[PDB]
Amino acid sequence: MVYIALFALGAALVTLFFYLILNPRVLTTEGETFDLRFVLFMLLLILLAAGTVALMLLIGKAH
Amino acid sequence: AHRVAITHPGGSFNQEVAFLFPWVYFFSFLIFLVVAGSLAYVTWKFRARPEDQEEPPQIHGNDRLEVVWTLIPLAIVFVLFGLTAKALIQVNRPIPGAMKVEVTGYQFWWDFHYPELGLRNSNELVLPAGVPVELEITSKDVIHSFWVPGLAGKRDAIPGQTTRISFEPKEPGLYYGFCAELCGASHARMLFRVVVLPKEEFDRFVEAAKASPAPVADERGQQVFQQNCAACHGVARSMPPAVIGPELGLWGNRTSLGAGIVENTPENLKAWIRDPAGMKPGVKMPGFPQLSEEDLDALVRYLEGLKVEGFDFGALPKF
Amino acid sequence: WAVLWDLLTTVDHKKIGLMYTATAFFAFALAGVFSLLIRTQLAVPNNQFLTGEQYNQILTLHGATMLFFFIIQAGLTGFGNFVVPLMLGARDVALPRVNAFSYWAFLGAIVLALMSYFFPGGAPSVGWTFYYPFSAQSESGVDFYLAAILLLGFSSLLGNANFVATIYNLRAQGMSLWKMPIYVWSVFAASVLNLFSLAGLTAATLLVLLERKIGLSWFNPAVGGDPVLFQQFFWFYSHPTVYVMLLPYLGILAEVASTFARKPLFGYRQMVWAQMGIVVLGTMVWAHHMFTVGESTLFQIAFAFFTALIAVPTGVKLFNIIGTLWGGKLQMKTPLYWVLGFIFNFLLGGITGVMLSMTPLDYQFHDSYFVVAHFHNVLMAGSGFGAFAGLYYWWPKMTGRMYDERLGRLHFWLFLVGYLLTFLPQYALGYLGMPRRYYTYNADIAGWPELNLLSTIGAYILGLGGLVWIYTMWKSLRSGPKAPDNPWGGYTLEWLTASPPKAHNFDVKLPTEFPSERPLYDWKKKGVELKPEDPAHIHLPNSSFWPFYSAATLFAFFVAVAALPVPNVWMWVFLALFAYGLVRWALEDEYSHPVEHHTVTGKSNAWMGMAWFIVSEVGLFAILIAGYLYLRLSGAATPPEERPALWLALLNTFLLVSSSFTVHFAHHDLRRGRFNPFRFGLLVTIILGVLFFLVQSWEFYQFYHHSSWQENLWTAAFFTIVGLHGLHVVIGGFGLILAYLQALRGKITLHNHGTLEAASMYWHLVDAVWLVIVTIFYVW
Ligand SMILES: CCCCCCCCCCCCCCCCCCCNC(=O)[C@@H](CO[C@H]1O[C@H](CO)[C@@H](O)[C@H](O)[C@H]1NC(C)=O)OP(=O)(O)OC[C@@H](COC(=O)CCCCCCCCCCCCCC(C)C)OC(=O)CCCCCCCCCCCCCC(C)C
Ligand code: HAS
Ligand code: HAS
Ligand code: HEC
Ligand code: CUA
Ligand SMILES: [Cl-]
Ligand SMILES: [Cl-]
Ligand SMILES: [Cu+2]
Ligand SMILES: [Mg+2]
Repeated sequence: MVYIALFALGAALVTLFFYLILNPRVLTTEGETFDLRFVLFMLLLILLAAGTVALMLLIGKAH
Repeated sequence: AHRVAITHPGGSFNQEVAFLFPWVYFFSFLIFLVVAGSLAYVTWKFRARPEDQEEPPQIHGNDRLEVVWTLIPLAIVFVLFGLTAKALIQVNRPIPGAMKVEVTGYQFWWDFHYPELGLRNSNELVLPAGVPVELEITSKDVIHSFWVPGLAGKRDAIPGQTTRISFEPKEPGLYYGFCAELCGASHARMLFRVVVLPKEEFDRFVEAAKASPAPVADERGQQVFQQNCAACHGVARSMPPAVIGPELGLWGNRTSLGAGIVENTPENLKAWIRDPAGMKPGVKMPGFPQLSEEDLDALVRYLEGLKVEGFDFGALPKF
Repeated sequence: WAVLWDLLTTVDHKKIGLMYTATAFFAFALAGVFSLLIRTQLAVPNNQFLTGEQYNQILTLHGATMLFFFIIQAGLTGFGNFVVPLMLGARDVALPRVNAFSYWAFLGAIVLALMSYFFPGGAPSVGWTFYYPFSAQSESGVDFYLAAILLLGFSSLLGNANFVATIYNLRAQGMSLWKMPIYVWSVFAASVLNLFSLAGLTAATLLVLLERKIGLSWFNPAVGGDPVLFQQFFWFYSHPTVYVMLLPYLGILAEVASTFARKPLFGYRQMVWAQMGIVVLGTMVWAHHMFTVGESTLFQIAFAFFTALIAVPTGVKLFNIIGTLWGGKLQMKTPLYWVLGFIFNFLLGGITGVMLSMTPLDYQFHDSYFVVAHFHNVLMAGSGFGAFAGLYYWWPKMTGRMYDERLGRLHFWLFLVGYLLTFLPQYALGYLGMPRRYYTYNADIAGWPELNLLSTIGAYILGLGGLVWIYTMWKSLRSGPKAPDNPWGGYTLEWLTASPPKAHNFDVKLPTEFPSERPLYDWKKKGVELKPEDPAHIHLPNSSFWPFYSAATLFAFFVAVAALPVPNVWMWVFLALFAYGLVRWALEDEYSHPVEHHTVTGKSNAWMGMAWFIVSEVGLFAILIAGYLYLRLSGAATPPEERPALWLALLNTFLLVSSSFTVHFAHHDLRRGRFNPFRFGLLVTIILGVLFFLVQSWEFYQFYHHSSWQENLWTAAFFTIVGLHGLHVVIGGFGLILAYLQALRGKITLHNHGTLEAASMYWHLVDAVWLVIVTIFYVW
């Protein structure tokens, strides 16, 4: 049950970080530095998403 | 006619999951009554007379109602899930001391090995009623799926690994089996039979199988077999060093032919030997159209003689 | 000829929308005929009408054509391209040339898939799911099927990014997201889900293709690969795809309900929340397609749980649609009939779906006609009915002609009755243990012959319905009564235009006050008089040949990949022609005159389109890395001794990170009007990228000579993920080069520099992904 909750938590974080960086209000932010901010979130999203999915695949082999 | 049904209580699997169905039927009946009933009411009640031009009351919702029609479905899925998990845990529980049977899938047929008995047979799997069995399943080529609906759910046969399913056959009979993973042109022709016998009778079949070699009912036939068939087919009723084709040592006991697609009869066997592909598109056995009629008949007599006496699987109830 | 040249060059979202719509519905008719061949073969046991490989080919074409070329197009790219900008009160989409390119790539994908017919092995015969290793071994036209999927992927992603950019940037002033029509929300939701999840299919497809063409495998058990990993990838998209297929139609159902009940939407906010709920859960359930493959019980239980949850957000959505009808004054026009048919039938479809989520029962139901009935229940009598609700609803708006209500209703009842007769018996067949994907069955299994015969009779009734449908459209176009602006009395902006709309959509200036999601209702009550638009403020995007040319050359690239051993000279010829096309495209003005670009967010359409497309890049690398992490952590993939050196990756990191700084400051200078410093920084960025590429190339050459990706799983993973990244460097590099060519022709100004914003952002992304790669492939 702990691992399933961990998977859920992963999905929630992926969801949350997508929201934080892609909602209409945040995208109106101005500055050459926002491009870097946006891209670093994507970097973090790759890690979160990969780890979340990897977790479940490994659970698949944990008989 | 075979009475194939996933609800048939022929094995411990179908008996153990049976309790889920009434719950599904109950909730579905209520959900339909309410939701479909409401929609039916709406279409009858709120149809508009063509002359009517007065807009109806512009209501935008009902916040309390939104909660009720979120929580009620939620409660229902929690119940269904709770039942589901309980059932899943039970049918996946390993049964200590169950007879192991190694199942192997090929395009497009099934091989069986009873490791404790040292016995090999193909396409028809004989089993004792009232005794727990553990199927250990794999494939030598592409993904297949081993499905005997009258007894249990399916489990895939995946190259490079071993999957398993455990259950206890209860009701003696002849069960239809199917491959349930599209594996190529003869997917629909990759069938089998599970022969469930009373324990006492099963112990006899296996004993006779290992007791003495397969008889030679026609010697001209044995030679023709050696010149044309032995290369791909064993008759020793045990695992050969390399498997190419199905085991034929218990052929005369087989109720069906071509991985369970046609009745085992001399006429069907001849047609098969002359042109397997005519019955199984993409099949990996050549036809033998050159053989003289005299050789083919002699060969069929020999093949039908490869058996043990005193069994009639075709007389079992058909499932 | 004149009409052809117009279509080949158009960027009008309405014409693009009509082309998608017509193509999608043609696909439905083609695949419907395929289904008639299937059901004829199945009408009786032991039939010899369509057998073996030939049957499996028709089956595969039936499913893939319906899923990829019809259902996920009609209500999304079809109606959506036509209607969404109108609903938003806009004059076009955010990226008109990209939008056209997406249509032609779509057509290209269809041609790739069907042309397999003319090559050795003919059409793919491995099912739409192309399971490994079966699909790796087949002689059938698998390569064409895979190429088609990949080409189609470009259409979808670009199209999705275009939709979201259009929604964010082009909403009529005063219209917040929460005043948009529910259908726009549903197109929004579908597009976002699609952008992120397509990765699974892209990965599964790319990996099988690489294996067939160059022997690189992640799935081969002989090197410790996992055949089941293929299914994990595939279904990671292939569940979400059905929700991508559902959302827009639920949106349509809600729109139709409101219009024909003369009521506002019941629980609008809840409808949006429900679609959001479906998007999230839609990516957490894929493995319910894999219950019988021997994964752990805990894994299976996890997916049964999240899958059953999906029922909640979906129910809420349906209940709100019913609430919209409740208390209304129902106009029994054709579109409403489809809506009612959808809802009544979807109940059973969703219920059986939940039955399948009950793992123990699925052990029985899996790969049987019970599943087949379930998915036709929700795809045919569900989405399909939704598609026809949409077709009849917007027909007057799209064609300028009214259809005969009598024929529309006859079409409906034939589809309803036909549907029930075709598929209800199939549920029963599943209970009777009939496996799916069987070209034939025996005569000694009780119930099968009778139920199969009934099913086939049903299918022929659908056939009739089909004839009635075609006649109805034909009659409407030839002798139909001319359509008014707002035939049904709708309240959303698409009804404020002519039928069909003038090229620029709105002849009037729109008010900037939106009290609700029914502007036509609120404005009429306020007696708001709408003033004509000044033609001086009306600017339409220019026509262009380059989107079609680009799609054509890419199509040809994929033919060379599908039909020949890789690599080959033709791949390069067409890639070169393709690059040339993109250069001309980049140097071609969007408009003839100067134009004021103002968006709702302040960000350019180029920027906004790129930011949403990048979501798909995150997805692709995420799923591939998940696979790699799984294979390595499970002990299957272990690096060889000759793995590429860390110091070389650090040198490359220096190059790439530096390039992100040169490009950033290059942009900064552009913002200051210093053009020579800008040209210089851009060029420096490009040179740095080239150096990164040359270094990688040498490293790849060396590593390839010390380790075979056929004998070592890690090596296969490395070449796959690091190789794919390399391809991105090339693409991003080319993007920067387009901006540079623009700068050399004076096309880059303080005013216009969209290409630069997009390319720059995409470059930074390539930089970020490298950092993850260094971490997991060189450090670890
Ligand atoms: C093995 C080989 C592999 C090859 C196969 C892969 C092939 C990849 C195919 C990719 C297809 C992409 C479709 C192309 C769409 C973009 C067309 C770009 C040209 N058009 C433009 O730049 C402008 C010119 O207009 C502009 O300038 C004018 C001034 O003159 C102004 O008047 C206009 O107003 C101004 N326009 C705007 C909007 O401001 O046209 P538009 O107006 O239409 O704007 C359009 C743009 C502007 O910005 C851009 O276009 C930047 C994109 C640069 C990327 C090009 C890569 C091409 C590959 C080269 C092959 C190598 C040959 C190398 C040598 C041989 C030479 O918007 C976007 O970013 C929308 C988002 C686009 C998404 C990126 C795609 C990335 C693909 C990743 C694939 C991963 C594989 C993932 C898996 C699926 C694998
Ligand atoms: C548009 C197309 C589709 C939609 C929508 C869809 C929705 C669902 N599906 Fe599905 N699907 C499955 C489960 C679900 C569930 C749980 C939902 C849900 O999203 C549907 C929810 C909708 C409702 C639920 C109705 C409204 C909600 C109400 C009214 C609330 C009350 C109901 C409750 C509380 C539930 C009670 C349920 C009871 C049974 C009592 C499963 C099982 O886990 C399989 C595996 C089959 C196999 O083993 O191969 C599957 C397979 C498929 C395939 C086969 C792919 C192939 O080629 O092999 C296709 C095309 C498809 C399409 C679609 N599917 N689906
Ligand atoms: C949205 C996606 C889908 C739609 C819609 C759909 C509709 C139908 N289907 Fe289906 N399906 C089957 C039967 C039907 C029938 C009878 C209809 C009907 O609803 C179709 C109605 C539509 C028509 C009957 C078309 C009428 C149109 C006419 C009459 C126009 C004629 C004029 C023309 C064409 C002019 C054009 C020509 C010119 C020259 C312009 C069967 C068999 O009973 C199987 C399993 C086979 C097996 O062995 O498992 C099956 C399996 C599948 C699978 C699994 C594929 C796989 O296993 O790989 C998928 C994804 C799928 C999707 C879809 N299916 N279906
Ligand atoms: C290798 C090239 C073979 C030769 C030589 C022979 N057979 Fe065969 N046979 C072969 C295979 C791979 C299979 C399984 C095929 C399938 O996909 O179903 C078979 C099967 C049979 C059967 C059916 C057995 C069953 O359990 O249903 C029969 C009756 C049979 N083969 C007979 C047979 C005879 C008489 C042969 C000599 C003429 C012979 N086979 C040679 C492969 C090969
Ligand atoms: Cu073996 Cu299908
Ligand atoms: Cl387990
Ligand atoms: Cl920048
Ligand atoms: Cu699914
Ligand atoms: Mg399967």
